[PDB]
Amino acid sequence: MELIKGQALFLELDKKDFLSLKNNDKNIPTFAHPKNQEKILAIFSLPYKNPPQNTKLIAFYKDKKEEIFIKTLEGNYKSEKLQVENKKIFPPKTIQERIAKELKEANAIYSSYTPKALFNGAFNIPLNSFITSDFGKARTFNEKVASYHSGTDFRAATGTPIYAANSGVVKIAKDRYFAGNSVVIDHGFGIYSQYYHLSKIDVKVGQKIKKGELIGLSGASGRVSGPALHFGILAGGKQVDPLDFVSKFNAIFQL
Ligand SMILES: CC(=O)N[C@@H](CCC[C@@H](NC(C)=O)C(=O)O)C(=O)N[C@H](C)C(=O)NO
Ligand SMILES: [Zn+2]
Repeated sequence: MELIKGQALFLELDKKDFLSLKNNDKNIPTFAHPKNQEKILAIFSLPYKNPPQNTKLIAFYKDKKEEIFIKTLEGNYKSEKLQVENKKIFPPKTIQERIAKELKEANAIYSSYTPKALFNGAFNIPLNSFITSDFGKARTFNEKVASYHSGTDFRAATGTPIYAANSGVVKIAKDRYFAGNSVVIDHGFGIYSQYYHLSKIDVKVGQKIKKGELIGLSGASGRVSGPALHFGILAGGKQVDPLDFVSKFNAIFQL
Protein backbone atom coordinates (compact mmCIF):
# COMPACT_ATOMS: atom_id res chain seq x y z
CA MET A 1 0.00 0.00 0.00
CA GLU A 2 1.13 3.68 -0.28
CA LEU A 3 0.43 6.57 2.18
CA ILE A 4 1.34 10.31 2.01
CA LYS A 5 3.28 11.44 5.16
CA GLY A 6 0.99 13.29 7.65
CA GLN A 7 -2.04 11.23 6.54
CA ALA A 8 -4.04 8.43 8.23
CA LEU A 9 -5.14 5.12 6.62
CA PHE A 10 -8.04 2.79 7.64
CA LEU A 11 -6.66 -0.81 7.31
CA GLU A 12 -9.39 -3.45 6.77
CA LEU A 13 -8.62 -6.91 8.38
CA ASP A 14 -10.66 -10.14 8.77
CA LYS A 15 -12.22 -10.31 12.29
CA LYS A 16 -12.29 -14.15 12.77
CA ASP A 17 -9.28 -15.50 14.80
CA PHE A 18 -7.56 -12.04 14.88
CA LEU A 19 -5.21 -11.64 17.93
CA SER A 20 -2.96 -8.56 17.41
CA LEU A 21 -1.79 -5.85 14.94
CA LYS A 22 1.91 -4.91 15.48
CA ASN A 23 4.39 -2.25 14.27
CA ASN A 24 7.59 -3.97 15.53
CA ASP A 25 6.73 -4.18 19.32
CA LYS A 26 4.01 -1.37 19.22
CA ASN A 27 0.31 -2.55 19.44
CA ILE A 28 -2.23 -0.94 16.99
CA PRO A 29 -5.79 -1.00 18.31
CA THR A 30 -8.76 -2.30 16.21
CA PHE A 31 -12.52 -1.46 16.04
CA ALA A 32 -15.57 -2.96 14.24
CA HIS A 33 -16.21 -2.33 10.53
CA PRO A 34 -19.70 -0.69 10.97
CA LYS A 35 -21.23 -2.31 7.79
CA ASN A 36 -19.10 -5.50 7.24
CA GLN A 37 -19.56 -7.89 10.26
CA GLU A 38 -16.56 -10.05 9.02
CA LYS A 39 -14.06 -7.10 9.11
CA ILE A 40 -12.35 -4.90 11.72
CA LEU A 41 -10.49 -1.62 11.12
CA ALA A 42 -7.22 -0.08 12.42
CA ILE A 43 -5.94 3.52 11.97
CA PHE A 44 -2.35 3.72 10.70
CA SER A 45 -0.81 7.23 10.54
CA LEU A 46 2.53 8.48 9.18
CA PRO A 47 4.18 11.50 10.89
CA TYR A 48 4.80 14.54 8.63
CA LYS A 49 8.43 15.01 9.96
CA ASN A 50 11.00 12.15 9.63
CA PRO A 51 8.61 9.29 8.64
CA PRO A 52 10.16 5.87 7.85
CA GLN A 53 10.47 5.20 4.06
CA ASN A 54 8.56 1.88 4.52
CA THR A 55 6.49 0.22 7.25
CA LYS A 56 5.73 -3.48 7.83
CA LEU A 57 2.67 -4.25 10.03
CA ILE A 58 1.86 -7.85 11.13
CA ALA A 59 -1.71 -8.95 11.81
CA PHE A 60 -1.33 -12.07 14.05
CA TYR A 61 -4.20 -14.59 13.69
CA LYS A 62 -4.62 -17.89 15.64
CA ASP A 63 -3.91 -19.79 12.32
CA LYS A 64 -1.66 -17.27 10.46
CA LYS A 65 0.37 -14.01 10.29
CA GLU A 66 -0.34 -11.49 7.44
CA GLU A 67 2.36 -8.80 6.64
CA ILE A 68 1.06 -5.31 5.50
CA PHE A 69 3.70 -3.20 3.61
CA ILE A 70 3.18 0.60 3.46
CA LYS A 71 5.40 2.80 1.27
CA THR A 72 5.74 6.41 2.56
CA LEU A 73 4.97 9.06 -0.17
CA GLU A 74 6.09 12.77 -0.07
CA GLY A 75 2.79 14.07 -1.56
CA ASN A 76 2.33 17.55 -3.15
CA TYR A 77 2.71 19.76 0.00
CA LYS A 78 3.41 23.54 -0.35
CA SER A 79 6.98 24.28 0.92
CA GLU A 80 9.24 27.36 1.43
CA LYS A 81 13.03 27.72 2.12
CA LEU A 82 13.95 29.89 5.16
CA GLN A 83 17.44 31.57 5.31
CA VAL A 84 18.00 31.26 9.11
CA GLU A 85 18.58 27.81 10.75
CA ASN A 86 18.09 28.99 14.42
CA LYS A 87 16.52 25.77 15.73
CA LYS A 88 17.48 26.64 19.39
CA ILE A 89 15.47 29.70 20.56
CA PHE A 90 15.91 31.16 24.11
CA PRO A 91 12.42 31.81 25.53
CA PRO A 92 11.91 33.26 29.02
CA LYS A 93 12.00 30.40 31.63
CA THR A 94 8.25 31.09 32.44
CA ILE A 95 7.47 30.34 28.72
CA GLN A 96 9.73 27.23 28.63
CA GLU A 97 8.00 25.77 31.74
CA ARG A 98 4.47 26.54 30.49
CA ILE A 99 5.28 24.83 27.11
CA ALA A 100 6.82 21.71 28.78
CA LYS A 101 3.89 21.51 31.26
CA GLU A 102 1.23 21.83 28.45
CA LEU A 103 3.19 19.20 26.34
CA LYS A 104 3.12 16.74 29.34
CA GLU A 105 -0.69 17.33 29.83
CA ALA A 106 -1.40 16.88 26.08
CA ASN A 107 0.68 13.61 25.97
CA ALA A 108 -1.27 12.23 28.99
CA ILE A 109 -4.70 12.97 27.30
CA TYR A 110 -3.63 11.48 23.90
CA SER A 111 -2.41 8.43 25.91
CA SER A 112 -5.90 7.69 27.38
CA TYR A 113 -7.29 5.29 24.64
CA THR A 114 -11.17 5.18 24.47
CA PRO A 115 -11.97 1.68 23.02
CA LYS A 116 -15.51 2.72 21.94
CA ALA A 117 -17.27 5.03 19.39
CA LEU A 118 -18.05 8.42 21.05
CA PHE A 119 -18.91 9.88 17.58
CA ASN A 120 -22.24 9.86 15.75
CA GLY A 121 -22.05 9.18 12.00
CA ALA A 122 -19.98 11.46 9.75
CA PHE A 123 -17.78 14.41 10.85
CA ASN A 124 -19.13 17.87 9.88
CA ILE A 125 -16.82 20.82 9.07
CA PRO A 126 -16.78 22.97 12.28
CA LEU A 127 -18.04 26.01 10.28
CA ASN A 128 -19.36 26.84 6.78
CA SER A 129 -16.16 28.66 5.68
CA PHE A 130 -13.17 27.90 3.36
CA ILE A 131 -9.48 27.01 3.97
CA THR A 132 -7.04 30.01 4.11
CA SER A 133 -3.97 27.90 5.03
CA ASP A 134 -3.51 24.18 4.21
CA PHE A 135 -2.28 21.30 6.37
CA GLY A 136 1.39 20.34 5.69
CA LYS A 137 2.71 23.70 4.31
CA ALA A 138 6.40 23.23 5.24
CA ARG A 139 9.41 25.41 6.10
CA THR A 140 12.68 23.77 4.86
CA PHE A 141 16.43 24.35 5.49
CA ASN A 142 19.05 21.97 3.96
CA GLU A 143 16.16 20.57 1.81
CA LYS A 144 14.99 19.18 5.27
CA VAL A 145 11.59 19.88 7.01
CA ALA A 146 12.17 22.26 9.97
CA SER A 147 8.43 22.86 10.67
CA TYR A 148 4.95 22.41 9.17
CA HIS A 149 1.32 23.48 9.56
CA SER A 150 -0.19 20.63 11.70
CA GLY A 151 -3.86 21.45 11.02
CA THR A 152 -5.92 23.61 8.66
CA ASP A 153 -6.95 27.32 8.98
CA PHE A 154 -10.56 28.34 8.17
CA ARG A 155 -11.54 31.94 7.37
CA ALA A 156 -13.19 33.29 10.57
CA ALA A 157 -13.62 36.87 11.73
CA THR A 158 -13.22 37.17 15.56
CA GLY A 159 -16.40 35.85 17.28
CA THR A 160 -17.54 33.33 14.61
CA PRO A 161 -19.47 30.44 16.26
CA ILE A 162 -17.51 27.12 16.03
CA TYR A 163 -19.49 23.83 16.24
CA ALA A 164 -18.28 20.33 17.31
CA ALA A 165 -17.15 18.41 14.17
CA ASN A 166 -18.58 15.18 15.80
CA SER A 167 -19.85 13.93 19.22
CA GLY A 168 -17.38 13.01 21.96
CA VAL A 169 -15.91 14.14 25.31
CA VAL A 170 -14.06 17.43 25.87
CA LYS A 171 -10.59 16.66 27.29
CA ILE A 172 -9.01 20.19 26.92
CA ALA A 173 -10.86 23.53 27.33
CA LYS A 174 -8.43 26.28 28.39
CA ASP A 175 -5.75 28.79 27.28
CA ARG A 176 -2.42 27.23 26.08
CA TYR A 177 0.74 28.97 24.70
CA PHE A 178 0.90 27.73 21.07
CA ALA A 179 -2.87 26.98 20.60
CA GLY A 180 -4.35 29.90 22.59
CA ASN A 181 -7.86 29.19 23.83
CA SER A 182 -8.06 25.47 22.90
CA VAL A 183 -10.83 22.83 22.76
CA VAL A 184 -9.83 19.15 22.23
CA ILE A 185 -12.56 16.47 21.86
CA ASP A 186 -12.11 12.67 22.24
CA HIS A 187 -14.31 10.85 19.60
CA GLY A 188 -13.07 7.34 20.60
CA PHE A 189 -10.59 5.01 18.84
CA GLY A 190 -7.72 7.51 19.54
CA ILE A 191 -9.41 10.12 17.26
CA TYR A 192 -9.28 13.75 18.63
CA SER A 193 -10.50 16.98 16.97
CA GLN A 194 -8.77 20.27 17.95
CA TYR A 195 -10.17 23.85 17.73
CA TYR A 196 -7.47 26.57 18.35
CA HIS A 197 -7.13 30.38 18.80
CA LEU A 198 -10.72 30.75 20.12
CA SER A 199 -11.83 34.13 21.59
CA LYS A 200 -14.30 32.18 23.86
CA ILE A 201 -14.64 28.55 25.10
CA ASP A 202 -18.28 27.42 25.73
CA VAL A 203 -17.43 23.88 27.05
CA LYS A 204 -15.73 22.38 30.18
CA VAL A 205 -13.39 19.36 30.56
CA GLY A 206 -15.32 16.03 30.79
CA GLN A 207 -18.43 17.40 29.01
CA LYS A 208 -20.21 15.13 26.47
CA ILE A 209 -20.92 17.24 23.32
CA LYS A 210 -23.03 16.46 20.26
CA LYS A 211 -22.05 16.94 16.60
CA GLY A 212 -23.12 20.49 15.61
CA GLU A 213 -23.07 21.71 19.26
CA LEU A 214 -21.44 25.13 19.94
CA ILE A 215 -17.88 24.75 21.43
CA GLY A 216 -16.90 28.48 21.39
CA LEU A 217 -16.12 31.57 19.28
CA SER A 218 -13.23 31.84 16.81
CA GLY A 219 -10.51 34.39 17.57
CA ALA A 220 -6.81 35.23 17.22
CA SER A 221 -5.67 33.98 20.69
CA GLY A 222 -2.02 32.80 20.44
CA ARG A 223 -2.14 33.74 16.70
CA VAL A 224 0.47 36.18 15.26
CA SER A 225 -1.10 36.25 11.70
CA GLY A 226 -4.63 37.42 12.75
CA PRO A 227 -8.02 35.78 13.44
CA ALA A 228 -8.80 32.24 12.00
CA LEU A 229 -10.04 28.88 13.26
CA HIS A 230 -7.22 26.32 13.34
CA PHE A 231 -8.76 22.80 13.02
CA GLY A 232 -6.68 19.66 13.74
CA ILE A 233 -7.20 15.87 13.89
CA LEU A 234 -4.93 13.60 15.94
CA ALA A 235 -5.38 9.94 14.87
CA GLY A 236 -3.12 6.84 15.17
CA GLY A 237 -0.93 8.83 17.60
CA LYS A 238 -0.11 11.63 14.98
CA GLN A 239 -1.44 15.03 13.68
CA VAL A 240 -2.88 14.14 10.21
CA ASP A 241 -4.41 16.04 7.24
CA PRO A 242 -7.83 16.79 8.75
CA LEU A 243 -10.01 17.11 5.54
CA ASP A 244 -8.24 13.94 4.11
CA PHE A 245 -9.05 12.18 7.43
CA VAL A 246 -12.68 13.44 7.57
CA SER A 247 -13.12 12.27 3.93
CA LYS A 248 -11.73 8.69 4.67
CA PHE A 249 -13.70 8.43 7.97
CA ASN A 250 -16.98 9.62 6.37
CA ALA A 251 -16.61 7.09 3.47
CA ILE A 252 -16.81 4.37 6.22
CA PHE A 253 -19.15 5.75 8.97
CA GLN A 254 -21.63 8.12 7.13
CA LEU A 255 -24.52 5.57 6.78
C1 LIG B 1 2.86 23.25 14.79
C2 LIG B 1 1.52 23.62 14.10
O1 LIG B 1 1.50 23.91 12.94
N1 LIG B 1 0.17 23.67 14.72
C3 LIG B 1 -0.36 23.48 16.09
C4 LIG B 1 0.22 22.34 17.02
C5 LIG B 1 -0.54 20.95 17.10
C6 LIG B 1 -1.49 20.59 18.31
C7 LIG B 1 -0.82 19.89 19.52
N2 LIG B 1 0.31 20.79 19.82
C8 LIG B 1 0.16 22.08 20.50
C9 LIG B 1 1.44 22.89 20.71
O2 LIG B 1 -0.89 22.49 20.89
C10 LIG B 1 -1.52 19.55 20.89
O3 LIG B 1 -0.70 19.35 21.83
O4 LIG B 1 -2.77 19.42 21.20
C11 LIG B 1 -0.42 24.92 16.73
O5 LIG B 1 -0.67 24.99 17.89
N3 LIG B 1 -0.29 26.23 16.03
C12 LIG B 1 0.05 26.43 14.61
C13 LIG B 1 1.51 26.96 14.56
C14 LIG B 1 -0.86 27.28 13.68
O6 LIG B 1 -0.67 27.19 12.53
N4 LIG B 1 -1.97 28.16 13.99
O7 LIG B 1 -2.68 28.80 12.94
ZN1 LIG C 1 -3.25 26.69 11.77
